[PDB]
Amino acid sequence: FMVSLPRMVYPQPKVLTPCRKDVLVVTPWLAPIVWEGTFNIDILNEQFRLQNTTIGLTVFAIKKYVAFLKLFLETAEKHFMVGHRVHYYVFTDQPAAVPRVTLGTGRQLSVLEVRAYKRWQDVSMRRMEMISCERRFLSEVDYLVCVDVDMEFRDHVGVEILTPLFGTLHPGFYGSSREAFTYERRPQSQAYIPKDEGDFYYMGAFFGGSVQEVQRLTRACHQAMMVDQANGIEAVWHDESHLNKYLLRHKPTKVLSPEYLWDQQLLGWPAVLRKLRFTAVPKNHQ
Ligand SMILES: O=c1ccn([C@@H]2O[C@H](COP(=O)(O)OP(=O)(O)O)[C@@H](O)[C@H]2O)c(=O)[nH]1
Ligand SMILES: OC[C@H]1O[C@@H](O)[C@H](O)[C@@H](O)[C@H]1O
Ligand SMILES: [Mn+2]
Repeated sequence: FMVSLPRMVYPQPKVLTPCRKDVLVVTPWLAPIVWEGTFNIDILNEQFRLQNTTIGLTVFAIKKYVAFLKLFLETAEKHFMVGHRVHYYVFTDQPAAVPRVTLGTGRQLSVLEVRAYKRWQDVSMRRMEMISCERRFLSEVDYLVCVDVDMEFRDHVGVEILTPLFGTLHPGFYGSSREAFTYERRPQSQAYIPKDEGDFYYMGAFFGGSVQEVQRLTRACHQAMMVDQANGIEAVWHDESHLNKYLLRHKPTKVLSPEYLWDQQLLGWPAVLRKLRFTAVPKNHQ
């Protein structure tokens, strides 16, 4: 049950004036595409605080990537769901290497030890299995957000992203035609998408939704990756190829713009991005 919003004073939306004329702000299945200037964060904050919303954030920091946790977490504290209840879940093979970061009130961090895999690809790929922790998340949070660690928050990332299921536009492909997307193109893979299908190319580094929908998504991608393994095939972009196949067949209820996943070193700061909110930290491949 949702109680009434209080009286609020804010600018009137006018239907004969668009917030943004330069970009697509709604998908053809009527999911908002979240750009700056499309949302009044004061109204959204009210709606979500009146539900005492709790957001979980998953992050894997395996092997060398524990080095990225300090900046990731400290900048999350400045910009990620400030004012709301947050539970970080840090999955790592080195619990002792997790930095001691000071958290704002209403925020908590759990360290979950997991195995390390040798291959970069398996570390990245086995996140879906590890995420799909099912019973704990259902008891502890309302939404789950699943991100890469080799990142920093530079600006607001808040409850405008929350919805039953979201993906984020990959910053290399938002202006591309579908045939240029790097979907898995071999029909022998479960992640296969033909050249005439596809709405968007979503990046594997930022997706989320309600616990139920995120558990559906990660269970389906883990099952599909097991089928591929049994068939001796590995999708071209690993878990990201399977996330794309899932989101083509189960449309997300919001899509985040590339404000939410950017690389300023490789792509600069185009005018179409009013804010750069969550960005890659430089790293050697290797
Ligand atoms: O040795 C590794 C390799 C990958 N990852 C995790 O897998 C994610 C995706 O890998 P990566 O960031 O290397 O992929 P990229 O963004 O460079 O394509 C990383 O952010 C980490 O969360 C990790 O923890 N240790
Ligand atoms: O083509 C898709 C690829 O694009 C790269 O820019 C990115 O580093 C990879 O992780 C993958 O998303
Ligand atoms: Mn990454």
